[PDB]
Amino acid sequence: HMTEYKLVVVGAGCVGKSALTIQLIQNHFVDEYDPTIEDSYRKQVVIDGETSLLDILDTAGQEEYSAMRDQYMRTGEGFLLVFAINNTKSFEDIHHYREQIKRVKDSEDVPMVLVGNKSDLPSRTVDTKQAQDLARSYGIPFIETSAKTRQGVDDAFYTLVREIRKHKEK
Ligand SMILES: *CCC(=O)NCCCCNC(=O)O[C@H]1[C@@H](O)[C@H](n2cnc3c(=O)nc(N)[nH]c32)O[C@@H]1COP(=O)(O)OP(=O)(O)O
Repeated sequence: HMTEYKLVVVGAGCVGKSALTIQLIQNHFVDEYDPTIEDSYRKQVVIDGETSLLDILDTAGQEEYSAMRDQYMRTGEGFLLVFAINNTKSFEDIHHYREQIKRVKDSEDVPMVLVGNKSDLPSRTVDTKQAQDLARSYGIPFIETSAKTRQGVDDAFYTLVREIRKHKEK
């Protein structure tokens, strides 16, 4: 009838985790800190014919090694690993987030998608083939997004749902 999916968004400060969440759930964007994140946690949508409830867990505001972040990683069925294409440090941080999920889950088979956000901005510092190479070594897809123009937003979240379905189907 309906299927629920627990999706967790991780990544460094200001990469756009919350803006991506609000765009998906509310079809809304503002170029400032957006307090409507407090009301943006579930989207009901049909994906490939199936009525799906997407519950989005946003790690924004959590310390790097907090107990609530650990709970988020235990609960999540799939993870968006977000960096910003104009922030080199946020791309270098991706290894840490991947390792933290793998250790908390005690598994090497966790559904994940690598997301390069802020693709609408000029003067990038992270090149696509750098991210494509990383995603290949993880065995996961890579998707370029903009929370502002909505580029790739449905692609990123629905691709993660499809990865979860493949995992559940053995
Ligand atoms: C964030 C650090 C900083 O000082 N930025 C300078 C502006 C400060 C106020 N503006 C702001 O915080 O904007 C948000 C968001 O609107 C913007 N953002 C997010 N995604 C995109 C995008 O795809 N394209 C463009 N042009 N802007 C985008 O970045 C900041 C932070 O976004 P967030 O979701 O709050 O970040 P977090 O990962 O949840 O911490």
